[PDB]
Amino acid sequence: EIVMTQSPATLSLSPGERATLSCRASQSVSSYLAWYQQKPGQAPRLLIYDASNRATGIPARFSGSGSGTDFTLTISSLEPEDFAVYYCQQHSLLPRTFGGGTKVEIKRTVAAPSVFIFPPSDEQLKSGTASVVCLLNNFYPREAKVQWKVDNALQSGNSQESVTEQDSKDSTYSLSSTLTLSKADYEKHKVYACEVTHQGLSSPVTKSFNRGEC
Amino acid sequence: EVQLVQSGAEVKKPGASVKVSCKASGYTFFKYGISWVRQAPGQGLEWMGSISPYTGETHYAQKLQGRVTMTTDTSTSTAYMELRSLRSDDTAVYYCAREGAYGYRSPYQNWFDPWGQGTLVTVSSASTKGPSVFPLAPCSRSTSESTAALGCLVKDYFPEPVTVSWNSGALTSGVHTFPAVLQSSGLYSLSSVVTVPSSSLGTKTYTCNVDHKPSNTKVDKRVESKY
Amino acid sequence: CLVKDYFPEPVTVSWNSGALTSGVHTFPAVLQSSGLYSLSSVVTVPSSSLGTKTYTCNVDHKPSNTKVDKRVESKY
Repeated sequence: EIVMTQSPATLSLSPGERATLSCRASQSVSSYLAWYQQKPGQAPRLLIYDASNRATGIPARFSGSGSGTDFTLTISSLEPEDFAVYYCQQHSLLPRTFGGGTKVEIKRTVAAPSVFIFPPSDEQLKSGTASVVCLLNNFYPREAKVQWKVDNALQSGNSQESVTEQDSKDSTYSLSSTLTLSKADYEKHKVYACEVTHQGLSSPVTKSFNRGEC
Repeated sequence: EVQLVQSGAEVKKPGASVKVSCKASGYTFFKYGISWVRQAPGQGLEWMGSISPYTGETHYAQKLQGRVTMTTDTSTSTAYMELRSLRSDDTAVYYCAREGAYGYRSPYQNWFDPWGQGTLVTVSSASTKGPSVFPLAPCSRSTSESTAALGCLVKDYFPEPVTVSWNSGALTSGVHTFPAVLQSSGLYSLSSVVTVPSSSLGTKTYTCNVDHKPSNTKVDKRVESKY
Repeated sequence: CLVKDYFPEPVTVSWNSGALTSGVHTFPAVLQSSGLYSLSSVVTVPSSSLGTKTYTCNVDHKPSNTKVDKRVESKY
């Protein structure tokens, strides 16, 4: 059970020069591990098969080194179709541990989320529930906060968030914490504010409404 | 080519196995030891077992020894892997692939290149239900904002997925499909697709066409203002 | 309009400087037991094909020399 530690946790790079990646082993694998291309929603694909040697139709730019504890994966000529979660994985020891995950993002600039809270529908009040949805939209990076305020009461646990993938077009993100409440706790209050703290935001943006306003 | 046809995406509540046909193709069998690897979504991968094709040497991994059974079907080169006493930890895309046999006559591989395409297995006790969409698609005139967004609330469906399109896929700009964040309440995952229209679009209705085919349910929506 | 909390008598209320005379029904100064500030109201009945028209009760309480003009619209 040799722990494989990938030294870049994630990476963001606007498409360009060498974007070399790293994975370390807990023991001496000695050039007996492989590199992988798990694309989002896809089957993984072999990049490097034994610490180098550029497996079977890999284009021009995906060398790597190692031998035998801390291994490298050189993304030299970035080619932005290659934005995928990458994986070192030892093989010549059982059981066969994978790496951690090497989500390669894009580094445009830090942008502000266009924050949009949404009341639950009256159809949801016909369902006897209430889910307040606070948008974040068209921003960078994912490093955000949502602090729900229920007549200005800092609440969580009733709220499930939702992270879009990074867009191919504008490299942005979109969040939605979903403050799912009962209808009874919904009727107890009106001021439903959503304190959103993001780096592109200068302030913790509190997007609010009143129960029955919109 | 050197390919694997996996079959097929299936869920069980806690119950019996999801024995997957891992149909090999293009390459000869009994020379190429086929593995299995699970990966929960948003998680790392977990190799979980690998038979030798002939003279089946099991090599089951840790924490399930036990619950897993793997078999070979070298008449037509499919392979199989079951599970016993299934459990909510088994919400994972199961990949079969090939280590290569570590016999004597088998050629050298270490790198898993037949790759199988994956198999959706979530172990799940929820019942098959259409979504309960609780939208807001207002006429971008809530209080004062120009590019006021809108989005539906795709709630309480099972299994995956819903298929949502704005106005039969007319409005593609601003589309940001939120993934199926899964309820701890009833294992009915939650999604939403939103768009950002402008305030000079107030005489336009926007219908998220939420179509959840595993329950064969189709949902069309709109919301307007409040006088 | 809701002519509330004045003293002494009276208020003088006119719709749009006395333009809207139809439907005018001046409610008398029903006197509060709270602060002896009597309560009145003047109402009118317009039609729904008058929505692009504001209506100003011109509430003018001369013994306090106060003049009040009002309107209210919808809620989106």
